[PDB]
Amino acid sequence: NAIKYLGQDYENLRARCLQNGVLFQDDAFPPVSHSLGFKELGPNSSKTYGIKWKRPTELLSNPQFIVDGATRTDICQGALGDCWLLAAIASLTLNETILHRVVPYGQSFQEGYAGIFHFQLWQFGEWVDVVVDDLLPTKDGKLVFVHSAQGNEFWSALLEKAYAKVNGSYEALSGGCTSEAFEDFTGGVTEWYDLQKAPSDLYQIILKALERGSLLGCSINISDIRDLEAITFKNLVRGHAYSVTDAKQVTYQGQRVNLIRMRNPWGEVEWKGPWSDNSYEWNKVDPYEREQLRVKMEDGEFWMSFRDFIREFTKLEICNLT
Ligand SMILES: *[C@H](C(=O)OCC)[C@@H](O)C(=O)N[C@@H](CC=C)C(=O)N[C@@H](CCCNC(=N)N)C(=O)N[C@@H](Cc1c[nH]c2ccccc12)C(N)=O
Ligand SMILES: [Ca+2]
Ligand SMILES: [Ca+2]
Repeated sequence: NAIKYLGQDYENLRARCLQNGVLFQDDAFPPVSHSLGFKELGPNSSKTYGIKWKRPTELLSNPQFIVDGATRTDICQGALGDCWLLAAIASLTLNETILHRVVPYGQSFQEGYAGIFHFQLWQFGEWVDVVVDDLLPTKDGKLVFVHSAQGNEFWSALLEKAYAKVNGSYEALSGGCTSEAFEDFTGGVTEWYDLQKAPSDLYQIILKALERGSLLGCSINISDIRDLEAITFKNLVRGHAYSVTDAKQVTYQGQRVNLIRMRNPWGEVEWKGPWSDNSYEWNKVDPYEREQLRVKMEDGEFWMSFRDFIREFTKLEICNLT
């Protein structure tokens, strides 16, 4: 059994709120500016000024904790520099077992609802249960930070809030290391690869990692400072964490081509080179591979050849589960 962060007891708090006819408000991470941040999201900042804390049950008639699965499309970054955390959550969803350790089953906005949710994280050398109230930062009725493509879905928003909580505030999340998020979801072992020095068996390493349900993400280090833009010529975002979500081989004009699939945690802004959703390359693979693999959609997720991936990106991080 997970130990209670700060002694806060999810089921006890929930049953007591329901008995008392109230919705939970979290003393440990209250719905006030200090839970947003301290500087950029401080009490005297532009960003903070627009923000009102509202429950999904105040936003919508039918809020849902999970809709059509807890899946990577549910992870669409908002106005916070927490790409590294969101990339890890999207990777997490590909491993159903570790997903539902972090995201306990049986949580909802209907029967037993008392405005409190909980998540489990690997923190302080312990698996910890973390509670949150479901007050969320909103502006003009819309979530400011993470949201799902499914606008009535709230699990990822609540998980991001619980992760903010353990780190002190949402602002505390602005900038970080994907592998740090991977570890907090697994207690696993992280390693990283310098892609300009990729071992010759790197594609097999990625294949095996994905098969065992390890978490993988990737990034392009901005080397000069940002002095060729943040967005590259072929629509990649530098210094930005992407989730690695698949690796598959296609037969391209009778020749095997190793592909890798990645996802921008923005849920949009995709690679425009070979194997991108609209690329010609797909005209030349057999129709069955093309239909299994290519999804023509602005969803943040796209394919690159492994060759192009290693030239464009600089760093792969892999968290292996023990
Ligand atoms: C995530 C993102 O939201 O993209 C925007 C939509 C992205 O900003 C991000 O966090 N990227 C990180 C890795 C993902 C690929 C990344 O490249 N760097 C952060 C981790 C480095 C941690 N610091 C360290 N090891 N010393 C990062 O940028 N961290 C901070 C940078 C920083 C450090 N000191 C600073 C002083 C002044 C200004 C910035 C400073 C940060 N807070 O951004
Ligand atoms: Ca979903
Ligand atoms: Ca796409």
